[PDB]
Amino acid sequence: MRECISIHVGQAGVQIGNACWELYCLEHGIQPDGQMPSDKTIGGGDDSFNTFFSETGAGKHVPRAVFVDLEPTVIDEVRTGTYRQLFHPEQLITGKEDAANNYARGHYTIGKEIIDLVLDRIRKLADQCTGLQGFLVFHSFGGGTGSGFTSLLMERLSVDYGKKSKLEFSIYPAPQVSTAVVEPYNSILTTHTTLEHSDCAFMVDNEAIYDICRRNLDIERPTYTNLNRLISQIVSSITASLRFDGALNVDLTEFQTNLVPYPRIHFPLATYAPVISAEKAYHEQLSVAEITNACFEPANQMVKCDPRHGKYMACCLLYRGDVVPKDVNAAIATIKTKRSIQFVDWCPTGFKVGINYQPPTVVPGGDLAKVQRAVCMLSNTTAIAEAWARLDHKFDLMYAKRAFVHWYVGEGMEEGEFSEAREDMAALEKDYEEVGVD
Amino acid sequence: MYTFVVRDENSSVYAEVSRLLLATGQWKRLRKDNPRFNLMLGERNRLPFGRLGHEPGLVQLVNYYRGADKLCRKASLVKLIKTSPELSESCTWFPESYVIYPTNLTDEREVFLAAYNRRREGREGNVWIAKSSEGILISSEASELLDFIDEQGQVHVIQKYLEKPLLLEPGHRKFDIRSWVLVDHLYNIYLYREGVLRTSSEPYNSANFQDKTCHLTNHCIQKEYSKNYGRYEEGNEMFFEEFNQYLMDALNTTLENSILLQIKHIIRSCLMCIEPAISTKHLHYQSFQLFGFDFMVDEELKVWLIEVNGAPACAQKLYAELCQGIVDVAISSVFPLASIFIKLHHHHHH
Amino acid sequence: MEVIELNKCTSGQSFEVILKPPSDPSLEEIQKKLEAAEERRKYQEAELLKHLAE
Amino acid sequence: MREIVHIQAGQCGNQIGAKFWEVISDEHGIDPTGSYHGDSDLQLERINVYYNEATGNKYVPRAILVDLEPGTMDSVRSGPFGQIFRPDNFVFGQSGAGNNWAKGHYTEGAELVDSVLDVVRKESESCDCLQGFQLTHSLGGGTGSGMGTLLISKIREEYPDRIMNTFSVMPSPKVSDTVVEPYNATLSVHQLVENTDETYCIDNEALYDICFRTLKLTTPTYGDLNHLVSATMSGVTTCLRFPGQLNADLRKLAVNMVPFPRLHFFMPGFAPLTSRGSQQYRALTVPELTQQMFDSKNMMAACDPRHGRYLTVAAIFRGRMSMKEVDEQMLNVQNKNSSYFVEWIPNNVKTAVCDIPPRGLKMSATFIGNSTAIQELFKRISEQFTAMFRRKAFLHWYTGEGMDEMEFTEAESNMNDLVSEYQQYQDATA
Ligand SMILES: CCC1=C[C@@H]2CN(C1)Cc1c([nH]c3ccccc13)[C@@](C(=O)OC)(c1cc3c(cc1OC)N(C)[C@@H]1[C@@](O)(C(=O)OC)[C@H](OC(C)=O)[C@]4(CC)C=CCN5CC[C@]31[C@@H]54)C2
Ligand SMILES: Nc1nc2c(ncn2[C@@H]2O[C@H](COP(=O)(O)OP(=O)(O)OP(=O)(O)O)[C@@H](O)[C@H]2O)c(=O)[nH]1
Ligand SMILES: Nc1nc2c(ncn2[C@@H]2O[C@H](COP(=O)(O)OP(=O)(O)O)[C@@H](O)[C@H]2O)c(=O)[nH]1
Ligand SMILES: [Ca+2]
Ligand SMILES: [Ca+2]
Ligand SMILES: [Ca+2]
Ligand SMILES: [Cl-]
Ligand SMILES: [Mg+2]
Ligand SMILES: [Mg+2]
Ligand SMILES: [Mg+2]
Repeated sequence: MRECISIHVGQAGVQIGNACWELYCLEHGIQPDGQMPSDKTIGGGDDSFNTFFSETGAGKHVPRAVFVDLEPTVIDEVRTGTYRQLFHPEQLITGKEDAANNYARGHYTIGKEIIDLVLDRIRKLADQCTGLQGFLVFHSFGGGTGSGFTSLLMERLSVDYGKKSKLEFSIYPAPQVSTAVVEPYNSILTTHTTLEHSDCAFMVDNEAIYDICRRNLDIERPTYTNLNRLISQIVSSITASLRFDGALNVDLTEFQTNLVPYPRIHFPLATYAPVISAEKAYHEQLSVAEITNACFEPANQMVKCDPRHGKYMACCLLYRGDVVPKDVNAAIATIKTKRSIQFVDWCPTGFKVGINYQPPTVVPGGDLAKVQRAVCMLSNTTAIAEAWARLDHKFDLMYAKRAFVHWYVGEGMEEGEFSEAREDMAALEKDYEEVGVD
Repeated sequence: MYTFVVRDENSSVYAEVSRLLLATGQWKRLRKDNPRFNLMLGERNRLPFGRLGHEPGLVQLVNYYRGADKLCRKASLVKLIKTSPELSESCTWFPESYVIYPTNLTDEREVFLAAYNRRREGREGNVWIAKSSEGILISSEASELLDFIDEQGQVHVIQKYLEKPLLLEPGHRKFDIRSWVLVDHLYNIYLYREGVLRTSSEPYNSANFQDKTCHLTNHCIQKEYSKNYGRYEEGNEMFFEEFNQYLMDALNTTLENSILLQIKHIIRSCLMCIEPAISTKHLHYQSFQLFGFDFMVDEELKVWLIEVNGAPACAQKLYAELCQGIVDVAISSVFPLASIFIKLHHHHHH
Repeated sequence: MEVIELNKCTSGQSFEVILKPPSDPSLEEIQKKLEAAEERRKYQEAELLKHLAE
Repeated sequence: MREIVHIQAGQCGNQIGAKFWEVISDEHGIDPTGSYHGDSDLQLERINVYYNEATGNKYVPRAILVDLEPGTMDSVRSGPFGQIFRPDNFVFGQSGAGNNWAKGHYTEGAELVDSVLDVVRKESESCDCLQGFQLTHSLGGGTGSGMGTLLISKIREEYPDRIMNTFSVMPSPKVSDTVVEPYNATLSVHQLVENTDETYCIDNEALYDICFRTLKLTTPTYGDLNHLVSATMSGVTTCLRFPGQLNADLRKLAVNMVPFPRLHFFMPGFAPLTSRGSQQYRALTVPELTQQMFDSKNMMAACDPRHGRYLTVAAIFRGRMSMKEVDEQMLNVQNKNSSYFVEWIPNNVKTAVCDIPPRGLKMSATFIGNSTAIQELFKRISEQFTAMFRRKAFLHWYTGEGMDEMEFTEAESNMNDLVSEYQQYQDATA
């Protein structure tokens, strides 16, 4: 067994973190007060779930989690919420004033006054680890903390834990719920400074989640609560293999091995099916073939883009529920004769499949219906670069006029960081196009 | 009020579509980089497909199909026909073609000659033509056009030149047929009931093959190095009414029976082949596209597809009717306001 | 379509299906960048406080 | 970032400042005594932004009352909520400023400004996390105008890292007849463009037009005008006083609203426009709010929005309504008038909804626009300024307090430069 530490940075990272850890507890039968009746090695153990939870002599199961926000109000409701006895006070780190949606404020100005405190409390978790694999980092692209503090932490974690893997879960900005006009600025700034320090990042475009909640949960105006519970399901499918017995993606290095042949091209696209409304009265359960086919519908992706017009570099199918291999390979045979699935030449056209018999756990009183089988597909397709082109176009529009730039210069940042960051992104768009287009 | 942007000011057809939409009193043109548009009439190169369908509150439509270039560039078409099972190499309506790369830079060059000398083994008609994606050359020896391709720096296609074409009299002269097909967002396939015959003004000559005007039916080369341009038909354009009557008077058949059946068959075959790769049925944006199919009729009234063009122009006395059908069928179907087409569909059972 | 490296357990199964074979800066430089921007802040502030003193 | 310190200066600054405190006291359930007696607990959630908690659950507005003459704040004492203010926060002189910016900035106000900064310090020191300041003043008199901008300059020296926000009343000849008000306003704008982060332009011209033409008040009073100002001040500070996501502190508002440091003069709007007596019997629908808040007739600055382009927009809906409909209608405005929102700032409109409505309304909407059309306002002041200055008329009132001509031509140049920079971005494209 080898431990993973989760780091949740900013409002988006923290609230999504609340959503995941709630889901983890329900999936492992861990109670709000940290007691896990089914765990019979009391006060210790090295089961697969100890990857994410440590134990106390009193029988408490404690997340291997650090929550970090430069302002206190979000993590305060963690300090007072349903899972208050789950987390140690030293896991929940708050400042006084936030980054004001400014990358430079959260990177240079406020980050400096809290970076060493966070590293010390991360060390304290690392000291509890017999064999740490690395980190899962949850953050928004768009906020000042989520973008700017995260990239400072990702630089120092490479320094202090040089051989540990680091995975991101990243919230890509969408105007239907975004909170600031400069979110494209912050996104590119944090992507440029984090690119070399992240082994494998799963991007979630808030636009895609927002329209899934609308179309498939019948939610008129999706809240963060709505969005975060769906994201938690997808995050849980992706981390299930670290927390449960299996043989696919059993450690953080296998994510990179299985999904990232090229190091800079480390953004797998995630697709999830099925998403069914809980108040949908009558519902016909979808088959293995039906949910696998839905993996190739853009309306189910975490990022709207068209993988027909790119190339694949790897594909992983993560099933939960009543699935057996025979039905998977029949579904796959049918799907390839009907759909455009083109791998890059220097890769085998193939799928890595993982099945977990326990179907998805839904939060009681949530919007998601219980289903008998579900799948999360992790595919490294060049089509996801469409999201980079969208972000970069918005950036070019604003930066050409130097709009809002003074807010960043005001915090110590140089104007040149804007254009270094932007030409890193231009290189990244050209890398994707070489790999995925002839 | 619907909104639209224009990004292809060299397009005759969509110049006229733009003009028609304004005259409805229900469409406002924005300036080409305003993102808050309902409709994009886009550029030909690097249309930013990745940016459509991410504007909340706007249904968005664009006049091109992403991926449709695999039908509309000559090397792509060959590879499409040769590799797709529903079109196949077992395909009776596409001339024997081979994609050939300059020596300078897969390629079929030595698989080209195996059939070439197969034609030489029985000394069959072994004349071919090579073209690019003016700019062409017909020969009877591989060497001349083979090197011709290396003498240029980009991939070419070599395809069986149709030695025995159908020639209209008076004139003993070649011609080709252009068909205008509109594919809407639902992937309905609309054949414009008006086609045109781009004709040669010079008698076809079997004996010598670099007489470019008697062999190359293209409108540009005709009103240049030909000096009978316009004698027989106005603008070297025969239209379907006329050509039908020639078919009844001279051949005792009709345009519909001898030619259009095969044309409709080829249009649907090509477009249904690529449909799963370019359909926008469940996409965040929608596409339509006007296509120009080009055919040649041989002497036994067999139709051959010579190529597909993704940004076609129209014939001048036809512009008004076609682009109005575009607005009716492709645009106002998505954006209702306050046939000239034949729908191409066929559901045989087996 | 070959099925490879199949592993079973009580929690589930995993395997691979193939349809087609193949055809960092120091603690020092970092701190040097946080201080450089910090002094750029204090300079910009000093200029304001100078201007206001005028 | 939590506490805001509020300063009101001069006659207008104290009058509208007093009504603001009345209005938002009601919204939060504080009564003249300073006691909470409210039904919801959203009311107390961020009450510490504007109030200090004191003795036995008493709330004291973190408010400082400044004037160079006393009748101002003898009148605030006499007011409905007059006894809610901290009595040591009443700072006042004896001589008045005689509608003379120079007397406010250089002579009479200099005598009094240090003791104002002492109350500011005592209030700033007691703040968990000061976010910055808001000042209410007119720009046409002497105290709020000249001593107000003197204050802003001295606060910035002492708190250079905090946000400075003003509610600044623009003079209009439709309301006042003092000749020198364009001098005072022009000198005032000069200061504001250098030392504030965000200024709400509250035009007396637009207030007059609203009251006279739209509400049919044929003898408008300052009470009619200030009724529109407290509705606006309430609306624009909603996001600071209640829980929410958008523009929830002064700095995040500034980052969202100000693309270039000098262009920080906002055009406020409000719907529905209502008279003081008037007690309307029908709530507006969401589409109605939406079209009214963007209508030129609902702007608190006498500027034609169709004559410029919107750089940034914040919109605040209050009451119980469909967030889906609000979204749909807000999207409609942009997509139906896309030309008026610059294309080189994508998604420059942000929308907040709060469920607690204002007193007397079920549904209301507050607009905050950063439009290049605000240049019309500065152009109007600038024309009245140069008509007198080219003959140096009435300058002796100012040189007699020590001012030089050059100081006037510098203020005039900085203001004409600002108008010029607005024109620049009005003509910029992608
Ligand atoms: C918000 C507080 C305020 C508003 C405004 C002025 N004061 C303070 C009270 C007030 C009003 N009256 C008065 C007569 C004597 C003493 C006091 C008052 C007034 C009023 O309630 O009136 C019935 C009013 C006044 C005016 C005014 C409109 C107006 O309310 C419709 N204008 C645009 C004035 C004129 O300059 C002008 O141009 O009108 C064409 C005006 O000259 C003429 C020919 O009327 C006149 C009329 C005295 C003359 C020159 C300069 N001042 C300023 C604007 C203007 C006025 C209301
Ligand atoms: N999916 C999802 N997105 C969120 C959530 N919270 C914020 N966001 C998105 O993240 C961006 C805003 O960043 P935040 O996470 O709120 O910012 P922050 O890290 O607290 O940084 P500052 O507040 O500027 O210091 C916007 O695009 C939001 O839509 C959330 O709970 N779920
Ligand atoms: N909207 C509004 N404007 C006012 C009020 N009182 C005065 N004014 C305006 O403010 C200017 C006079 O400045 P004033 O505040 O009286 O002078 P000060 O005491 O020296 O600051 C003129 O333009 C008046 O029309 C008020 O209560 N409301
Ligand atoms: Ca145990
Ligand atoms: Ca590394
Ligand atoms: Ca004195
Ligand atoms: Cl290490
Ligand atoms: Mg925050
Ligand atoms: Mg007065
Ligand atoms: Mg003193």
